[PDB]
Amino acid sequence: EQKMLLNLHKKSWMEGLTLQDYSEHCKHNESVVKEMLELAKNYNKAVEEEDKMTPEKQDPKRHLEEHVDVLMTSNIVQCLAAMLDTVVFK
Amino acid sequence: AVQKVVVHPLVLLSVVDHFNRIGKVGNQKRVVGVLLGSWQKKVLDVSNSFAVPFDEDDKDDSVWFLDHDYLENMYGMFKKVNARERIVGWYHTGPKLHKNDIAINELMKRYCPNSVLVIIDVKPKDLGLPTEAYISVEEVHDDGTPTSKTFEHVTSEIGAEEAEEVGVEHLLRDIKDTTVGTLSQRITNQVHGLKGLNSKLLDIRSYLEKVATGKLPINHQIIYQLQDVFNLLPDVSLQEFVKAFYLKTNDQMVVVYLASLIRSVVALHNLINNKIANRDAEKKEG
Amino acid sequence: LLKLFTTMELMRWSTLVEDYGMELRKGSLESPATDVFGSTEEGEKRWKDLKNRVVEHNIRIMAKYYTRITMKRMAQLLDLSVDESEAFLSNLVVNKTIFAKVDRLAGIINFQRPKDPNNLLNDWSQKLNSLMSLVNKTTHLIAKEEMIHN
Amino acid sequence: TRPANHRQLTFEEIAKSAKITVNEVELLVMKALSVGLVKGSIDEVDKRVHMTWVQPRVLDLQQIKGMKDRLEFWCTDVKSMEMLVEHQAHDILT
Amino acid sequence: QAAELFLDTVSTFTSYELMDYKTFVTYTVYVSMIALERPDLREKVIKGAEILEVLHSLPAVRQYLFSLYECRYSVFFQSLAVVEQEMKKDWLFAPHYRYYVREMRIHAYSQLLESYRSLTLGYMAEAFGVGVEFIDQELSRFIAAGRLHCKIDKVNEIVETNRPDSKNWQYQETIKKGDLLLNRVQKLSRVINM
Amino acid sequence: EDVQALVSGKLALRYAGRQTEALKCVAQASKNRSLADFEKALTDYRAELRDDPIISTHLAKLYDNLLEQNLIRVIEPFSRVQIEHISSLIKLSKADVERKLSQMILDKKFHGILDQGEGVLIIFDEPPVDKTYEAALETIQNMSKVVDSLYNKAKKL
Repeated sequence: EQKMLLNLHKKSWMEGLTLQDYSEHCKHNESVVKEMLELAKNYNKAVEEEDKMTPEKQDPKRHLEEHVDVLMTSNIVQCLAAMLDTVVFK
Repeated sequence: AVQKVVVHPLVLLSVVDHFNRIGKVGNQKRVVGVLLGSWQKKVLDVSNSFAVPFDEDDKDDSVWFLDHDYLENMYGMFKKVNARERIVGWYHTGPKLHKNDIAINELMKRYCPNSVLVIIDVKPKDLGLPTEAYISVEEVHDDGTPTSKTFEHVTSEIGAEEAEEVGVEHLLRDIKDTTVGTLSQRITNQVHGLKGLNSKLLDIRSYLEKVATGKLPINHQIIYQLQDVFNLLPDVSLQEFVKAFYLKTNDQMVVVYLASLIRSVVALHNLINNKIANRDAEKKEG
Repeated sequence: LLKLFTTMELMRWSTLVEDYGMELRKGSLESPATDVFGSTEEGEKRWKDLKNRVVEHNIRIMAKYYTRITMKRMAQLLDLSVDESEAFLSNLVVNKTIFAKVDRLAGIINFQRPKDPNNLLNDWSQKLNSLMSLVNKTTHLIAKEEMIHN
Repeated sequence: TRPANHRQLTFEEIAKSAKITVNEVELLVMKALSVGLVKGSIDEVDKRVHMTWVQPRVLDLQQIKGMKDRLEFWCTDVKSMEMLVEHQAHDILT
Repeated sequence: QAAELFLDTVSTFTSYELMDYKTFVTYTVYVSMIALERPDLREKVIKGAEILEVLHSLPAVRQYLFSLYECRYSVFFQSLAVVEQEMKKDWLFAPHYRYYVREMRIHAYSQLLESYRSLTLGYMAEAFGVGVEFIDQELSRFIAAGRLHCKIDKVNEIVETNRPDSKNWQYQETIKKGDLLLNRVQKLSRVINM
Repeated sequence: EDVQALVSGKLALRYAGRQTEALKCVAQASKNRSLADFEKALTDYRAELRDDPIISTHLAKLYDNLLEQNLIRVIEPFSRVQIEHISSLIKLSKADVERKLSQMILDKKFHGILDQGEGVLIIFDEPPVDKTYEAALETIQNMSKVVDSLYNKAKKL
């Protein structure tokens, strides 16, 4: 029954080699880099209040972390899929 | 015709249970049961199935029990519990069709005008899509080849209603791999995609071997669709395509540059703070 | 004539005249012809408008099929001079009926719309995944064909 | 004849294949597109034509063997890439 | 910053104790042309009503401004050669005078080269009212200094622009700032193992 | 069209003369978009249209606007086109058309680029600036700022 049920969410090989959508991917990068800029703007303030008044996980640091993680993995996987498709498919 | 059939978890688990039930004592090449489903547009949705008393001769391929009255009253009672589900199609587990199967489909056509058969190879646990779907066809073939009572492939896929979806997910939870899987799952998915593409291309190789060598009849169809496939390859290295590819790849590279540089900056920021904190502790200890 | 204008293919205006002008403008007693294309000024103007419609359909066809063509080729196919062909193409493009660009220096007319890299590579990806789906469907039918021998 | 590897047809070879002058090749390709049996595109300033196909046709067993060879080259490349990626990405793949 | 400060107070200038209003507007138009790009020059100086109001009494600098804005380059050069004299006599503007006289030149060139991919040297020679050798030497110096995005084909005597496109300029700024940040990180590096 | 309808008005008829016919023919020039006849009207009526400051200023503005509109109308079917040809179509000399095109491109009101060495103007596709790179530059500059902030730190070691 295991991996008989799993075939339901099982990714297909064409789904694996699917190249997403370049216009949509560019829109995604466009939005995420802008969000990165707006996060770094207050990350600057957070590092400029390093003086340690009333020693206090909201906003800049981990949000920047998740943003860089998702952006980097999406861009890397899209480039790799595009490249693999370029060289293997002819 | 019928353009698609979607198969829910419940029928495939039911047929797995039926196969284990019969093979436990009466090990046989296949078991046969009846599916229940509904029609949207011209797509079919199948979520119910019950085992029916069935028997096949080993080699006579014309001798078979499928129980009429059992099928009828079992369907009646399944309608009593849930009346939406009407008889569509019949399932069997044999990895191969038989000369005897088209008679089974003709009997099932008495209960459904366009009854569709589904092969569910329970034993295989392999590359993908453990369900195959087939309809009955009888047409002149339009090319001078003799007509015959034939099975015709119809594309199939697995889809789940929400209750079946939570049910399947809960059981899969322990072995479940994450949906996002930032890098590991994506790279493994691409490698598995190359694996599947290689397997399909090797199957096409073996078919062409059998066709050229003559042990398999020329379908004329599909093989010319395969030739269309072969003419559909994009032929990269055409110059403007190369320019566009370089442009988009460079965009990805600058984006990943920004992400990596920010990662280095945050890494340094953690490092400096850790050094400051541990040095503060060391200075206070003295 | 109606089906010829319905055909998505060229017709030479000179050839069209040589084929059907006698029946069109003048005709005969058994095939009467109205004053739509008479020898008088209004009929002559309507005949010139017919020539304009012919070259319009020809430019439609070339835009449909050609990527780039020398204006000398367009002029030779429309039975006009390079000046007249350029003027008519400019008048038609300014009206934004179709897309066309004239590289007058290199002597070329480009009909294909410029393609941004995203659109080009999206077309590539669509071709690729269509090929992939076709391969999968082919394999399903392949197994079906092997599956007959049992 | 070709799996697109030389599908940019030159006018001369289609003209001599059709044993007709260079001036009729445009009409030939236009008729082919108009029937709906070819989806190529024509260039006239280089006289070469951008050819794409959508209409399949019959295969002889000769064509079957030719296809089997040209598909063998392709699947060999796929297997090459599969083991290459599996080798270079072993630690991440696992 | 001087141009923006002068522009902010052109209508509110009341510092008669320093110097008069017309001298202030002369300083303003002087600094604005060198400091501001053409759209800002149009919106904040060309359309600045009080500036034209006082320039109606001062045609000498009105010509110097409008010639640059209207691309009357020969008249612009004559007016710039004239204005260099007052720039030199100016008790405050003298120490930078050559620099100012230099900068406008490149700006002027940068304006004329804006609308052309390539052109004969004779065209700019006639436009600026100068000879081919003089302007050739001027572009030699300025391109050598990197102030202009063009190169000279002296065989045909044609200036040919090589201005980067939007994407290429973006990439060049990206890589340049990339090194200016990565060197800062590298110097910040070696905070490991003091 | 209203111009000819007002010169014939009951009150304006007593004032018919050079001044009225000057604006009549200027209006006629505007209707048929004839720059040559526009300048001819501006030339015959020197004392009627040039020395009148409001008339002169507005009419020069209108002539400039009409020249820009006609130039955009005629450049549209071209990607590369000789300046001589467009000068012939506009009936203005190349010495004037070239300066007008240079000023128009410089003001960014029209996308195109000249080359005198070939005597041509070129029409391009103006890619949409790609905000990704500007966001990239702002981000890296702000990371430079935070790097200076860490440089302010680490003096405490």
